[PDB]
This record gives sequence, C-alpha cells and structure tokens, in this order.
Amino acid sequence: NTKNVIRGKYHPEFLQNEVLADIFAHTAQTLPDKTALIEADKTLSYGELYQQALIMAQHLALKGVKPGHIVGLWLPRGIELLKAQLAICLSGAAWLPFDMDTPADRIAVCLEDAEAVGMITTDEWYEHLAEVPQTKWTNTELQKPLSESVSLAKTTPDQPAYIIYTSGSTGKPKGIVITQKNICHFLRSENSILGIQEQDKVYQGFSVAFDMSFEEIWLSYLVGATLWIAPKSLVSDPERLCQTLKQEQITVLHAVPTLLALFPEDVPNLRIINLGGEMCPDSLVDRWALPHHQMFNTYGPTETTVSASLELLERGKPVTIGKPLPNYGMLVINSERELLEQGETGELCIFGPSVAQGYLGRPDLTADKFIENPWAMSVEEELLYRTGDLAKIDEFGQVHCLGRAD
Ligand SMILES: C[As](C)(=O)[O-]
Repeated sequence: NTKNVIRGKYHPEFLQNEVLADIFAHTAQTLPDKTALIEADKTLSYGELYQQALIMAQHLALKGVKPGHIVGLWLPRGIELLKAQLAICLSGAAWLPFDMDTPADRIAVCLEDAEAVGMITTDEWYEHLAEVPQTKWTNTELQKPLSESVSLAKTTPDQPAYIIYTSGSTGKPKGIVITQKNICHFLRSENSILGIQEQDKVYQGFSVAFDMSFEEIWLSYLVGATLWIAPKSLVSDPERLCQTLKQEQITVLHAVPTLLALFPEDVPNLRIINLGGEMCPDSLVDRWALPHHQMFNTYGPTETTVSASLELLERGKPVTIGKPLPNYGMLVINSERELLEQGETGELCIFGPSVAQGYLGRPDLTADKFIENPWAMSVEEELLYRTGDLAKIDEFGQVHCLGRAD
C-alpha cells in the first residue's frame, strides 16, 4: 500500500482500438445534418465537412500521403483550416500545426526536422513560402472534383496523430510526437469529467498550434457539438469577445485565466468554463465560480497529451491542480529516479496511456525525459514523463507544484 502514488479514476473502457478518423467518422455518420462549424455567417454540417475533407484526403493519397506521414498545416483561422486538419487526419497521416504568425524560416526548419512529406496552405499564403523546399499543396487544388474514388489506407493506434512544435521557439526544434492512442484516450478521459454534449455551442478561439485547440475542436467532434470559429480580429478584444459570446449563445468556453479576467460582464449562458495554461487566481474564482457556471482548471504538459489533471473551482475552496484525469497518474522522484515518500519534495512525474511517444529524432533527450516506471501496476503505466516541476503530495492526497527544478 502507498499514499505516494496518485491515480485518476479507473476507466479501462476509455482505451479502445480506435484512431481519430474513427471518432470523427462516427460523429459525421451519426449526425450528418447537424451544424459542425460556424465562421461568421457561414455554416457547415458534419456530413458536408466529412465529405469535403474526404475528397481532400483522397487527393492527398493520390499525391503519396499514407499512414504515418507528417503533413504541415498553415492556414488562416476559419473553416478551411479545420477542414484541412481533418483532411490530413482522414488520409491516415499526422498533421504538424503552424501558428498563423509563424515565420517561413521556422516552417522550413520544422518541416525538415519532422521529415514531413508536405504541407497544406492557401493560394494567398503560398507565395510567402519561397524558402520552404518541401512540397506545398493548396486547399483549393485538394478540393477539385475526382474522376474516381481513392481507397484510403487505415492508420493504427501506435502511429502519430500530430506533432507539436512549440510556437514561438527560436531554438533548435523539438517535436513532441502524440500518437492516435494518446489523443483518443485523452479525449474520452477528459470528456468523462467535463461533459461536453451534442447540444453545446463551443467557442473556437485557440490557434491550432496550441494544445487547448484540441479541447475546443476534438472534444466537440467527439460528441457532435457545434464550433463557432473566432476571427483574428476578435481574439485581441476581450470586451468585444465578451459581448459576442452572449450574442451567439455560446455555452462552452476554453481559455486562459488572463483572458477571462478581462471580461467586463458575466456571460450567463456559459455552461462550462475550462481554464488552462496557468492556475486560476482566487479573485477570478470568486468572480466567476457562480451557480450557473461549471468552472474548471486543467493542468498538464504537452508531453502527456493536452491535459493531465483537472480541478473543479469553487468560491472559498483553495485552488489546486486537482486530481489526475482518468487512467492518468502522478508521482514524485528525486534526482536519481527514486520514489519519494509522501510529503517529500521532488520532481513531479506523470504516467498513463497518454504519455507521448517522445521527442522526434532526439532519442537522448527522450530517454532523459521519458523513463521506465519501476512501480507500474499495468502495461499502460510503464513510462514516466518527468515534468521538470517540483512538487509534493499533501496529507490529503493532493499534488502541489512548487515551481521549476531550474
Ligand atoms: C540529437 As539528441 C542529443 O537531442 O537525442
């Protein structure tokens, strides 16, 4: 028995023999006529989005894209960006998302490092990529009519689903490889607690280069909710966003605390508020943890798929990172990879089926940061990711972070 290893709830049913394409295809075939995406006054249904992304995927297959390949993604916020992401997904390949403000040289170095077979962009933005050697396709040319149907090879759970390169890093590139298994499990695990529903209308304001975009997009895809895609102009105007959320009857908001703290008024019809990025300050909890709001705080590194722990915020309750997500787990070690007794301070480590494959093409660093778990109780717990954060375990079984080890 041990009180120095904290586990999320035990839900083995969240580990299915599935890939992202299966989740989306299920939703699209089950709710073909429900609105999936909204961009300004433009709407697209799940069935329409599915068929268009399928045509794009068949075009990708004709150009040589196959399961396991990596395809870049660089488009403006809107419907075409999400459709291109889905097109890459349905072809069986993994996508490399680039923020809208990524410089071309950074795109080049990231595509080279990932050995990407190509990337998708727009006709307008195509001109800005003279220095990129890799093949570049436009969303327009991938949407032309096909003369005959192309069969798409299926990807498998062990294959990559996407690779995250830290947007805004000028240092040597470090690609984090997330597998289909990682992300499918994460989606089911976190939604078992958040509870995004088909009736929800979800704000989509994060760039696809950031983890929380998944919580906006794919959680929605999981249950068939509708996405309202914010334009670039809106993302920098908190008052205007606060009003837009009311006018459009948005019910789910994923955001970071600093953005929420800049809202002048309450947005009463927000069912769910998921705050990632940083721990929520007490004043903001007192301001927004109202009876008609379910206010959450998610913590977790990119290397363990989007999020690793989740806390329900409530007025008067001190803020913590909460407990691990279902089937996730956390423990604490010292400088020499030894399990610490409850109460002692050390490096926080995370395990579970959502621990990433590692860093792309950097096996030394991967082996230094992804280590064997001598205390695993199942095959899904055999890999610890070392967060680099100091932490200790409360006398109440709660993890408390204490800054960085450096
Ligand atoms: C190429 As290396 C030392 O980051 O595994």
